[PDB]
Amino acid sequence: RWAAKFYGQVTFGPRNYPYPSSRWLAR
Amino acid sequence: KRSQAKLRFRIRQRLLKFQRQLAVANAIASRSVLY
Amino acid sequence: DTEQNLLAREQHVRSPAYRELHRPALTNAAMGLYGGEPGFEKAHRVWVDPDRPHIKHIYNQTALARNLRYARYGYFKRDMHLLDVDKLVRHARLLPT
Amino acid sequence: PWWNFQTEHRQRCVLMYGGARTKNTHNANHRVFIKKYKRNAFPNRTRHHWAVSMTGVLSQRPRRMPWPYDLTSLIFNQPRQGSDKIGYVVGTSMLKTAVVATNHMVYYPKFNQRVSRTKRFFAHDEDLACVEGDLVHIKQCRKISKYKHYYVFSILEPNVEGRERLKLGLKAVPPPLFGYPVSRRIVKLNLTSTEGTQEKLAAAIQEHVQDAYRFSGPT
Amino acid sequence: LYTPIYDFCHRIREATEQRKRFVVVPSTIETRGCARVMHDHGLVAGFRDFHNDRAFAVELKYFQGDSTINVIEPCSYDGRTEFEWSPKMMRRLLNTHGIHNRLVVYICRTADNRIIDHIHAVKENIGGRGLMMVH
Amino acid sequence: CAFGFQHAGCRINLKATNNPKSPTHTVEGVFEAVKALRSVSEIAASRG
RNA sequence: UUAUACAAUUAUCAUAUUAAAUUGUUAAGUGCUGAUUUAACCAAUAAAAAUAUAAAUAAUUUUUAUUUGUUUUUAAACACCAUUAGGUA
RNA sequence: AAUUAAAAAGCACCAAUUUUUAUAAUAAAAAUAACGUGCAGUAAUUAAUAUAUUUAUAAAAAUAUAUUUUUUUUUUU
Repeated sequence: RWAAKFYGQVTFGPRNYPYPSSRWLAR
Repeated sequence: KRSQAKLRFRIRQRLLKFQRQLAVANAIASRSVLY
Repeated sequence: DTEQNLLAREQHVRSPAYRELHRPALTNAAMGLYGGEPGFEKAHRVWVDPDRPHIKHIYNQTALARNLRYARYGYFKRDMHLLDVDKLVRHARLLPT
Repeated sequence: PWWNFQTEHRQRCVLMYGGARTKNTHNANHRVFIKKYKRNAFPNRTRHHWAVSMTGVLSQRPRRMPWPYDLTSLIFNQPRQGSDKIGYVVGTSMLKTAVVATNHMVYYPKFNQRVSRTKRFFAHDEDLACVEGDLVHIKQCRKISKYKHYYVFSILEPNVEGRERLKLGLKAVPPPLFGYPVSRRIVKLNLTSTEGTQEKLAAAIQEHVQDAYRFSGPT
Repeated sequence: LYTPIYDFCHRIREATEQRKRFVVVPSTIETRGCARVMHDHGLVAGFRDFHNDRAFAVELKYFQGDSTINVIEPCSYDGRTEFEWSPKMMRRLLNTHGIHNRLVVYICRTADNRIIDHIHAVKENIGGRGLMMVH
Repeated sequence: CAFGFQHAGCRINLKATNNPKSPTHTVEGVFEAVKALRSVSEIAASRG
């Protein structure tokens, strides 16, 4: 669970990087 | 053609689950982490 | 005693406000062109008196100009200070007790 | 071989005009419809034309045709179509003229069905015997008036109730309470007193002013 | 349902799938004549209470597990629109799809109120109001 | 020709299927229609 | 050449399935019968022209459900937003 | 370390169009496309759908009803 803590830390550009949009991600 | 679409469905399901884990390792490689 | 009420009704009929309120429907030559202009593509609102009607067949059963539903009680609850209750008892639909 | 009727019609056209028909009549042409007016501002009040409208009285789709097999052809042997008719008297407001509603059949071959349409005629009764409700048998005749070319040949069924109501001094039929409206606007009946007609007039004229404000559109 | 020909075809079509012995169908003039023509061609084993003016039972015919009547359809497939067959239509129904058709039985009612199949309709050069087909 | 039907005619409508471009649908439909076809001798024996 | 438009969705032309139900003030039950409980007194309401082949034989009406208005010592209460008291319904 | 296609869907960006005006002079100037998303996230967060109302977190959030979701130890005309 320690790796998911840095997901709110990355910049918005290379955040969703295998997909172009962030709307159709898992929420 | 749908059997190859089910294979794409399971791979996209595997990467959508561990998207937050993989996003950190790409950000450390691309040097984009706000300390 | 009935001469006072009959003369009052006859003078209420010939008043200019009653004849202006119960004007007939405006024709297409009076509204304007053949159409296309909003607000002037139809006639205006026509008000009739149910005891002395200036049109024959006050109600109708057409698809779009259907007006029997608008004669029921509740549409005359908007103006009860100006209302005439004998005309309400004689000409209204779905009145309560 | 047995030739059809189209061979006889082609023979008639050849004997009349010298030739049957100039060929290449189809031409496979794309009829393009271009729009000129605004979206909802066509200059008409009922029918707003926005497509290629076909023109033709019997060359259109879905196809109609007169159906000559009905009650009138079963009863009367006619010298020509529309000579004898049988209908009902619906209006006697004019002197010596009975309004007779009659029916005919029009056939749709696509759906394979016949439907009954209604035509109103003005017939002549000199002695004023036709009452509203009589099943009458009318026949063609000369021109009597501008719209009278029929006459009541026989009263096949008299309305006894209408005659007994006319003996009572009442109307032949009680008049209907519904009919044609005067506008598309909902004709509201005014229930107001002698003193409260001015404020009702002000509300009506203010509603007419709002309907005229609808000309401005937005804002 | 809609017309007695329609439910007369419907009850037989539903009871031949359920492998029943008797179907109670309502008897009209055009119904019992169609049933008699079906009995003549061998599609119906028999009848019960055939003189009843209200309803009669059709004893169905079976041979080696499956039913004799395969497809039974009314002419008024909507239940509303009826048809008038010319003798040209009867000769079309006798020679349909380029063969000679004594297999599929098309039944009509003539102007003399006699219910006949298409073979006797071509034989005496008449037509009628078409009721139903069955094979 | 695989059944030997030289005097025959067949028409397939695939528009009500989910995948009309599937190749098994046409052969499945022809085999299901030929399977449901009764011969003249079978009908004549069933009628008598 | 569809003279056929597979399901579910995007959207417009739209009859509330009723003796197991709806309404009851001048009739009943009533703390709004549904907490218990597949079962609720009484009153009004189940059918009633010809025709089934007949080419529309029929009507242009209603709302049992949700919001919103209609009145101010004019709901005591209960519930809700400003925090303990006002208003709101 | 399991099962998973039985189709959940079409304030800005993109020129089918639309808006404004001339007071003894009477249409050529300006502006605006149509439509659908839209970084709005986490806490191993979070029932869903439909209708209506209120708030600029509006691609959102809240309130008031209805319907559905139970995996068998409760019921069976």
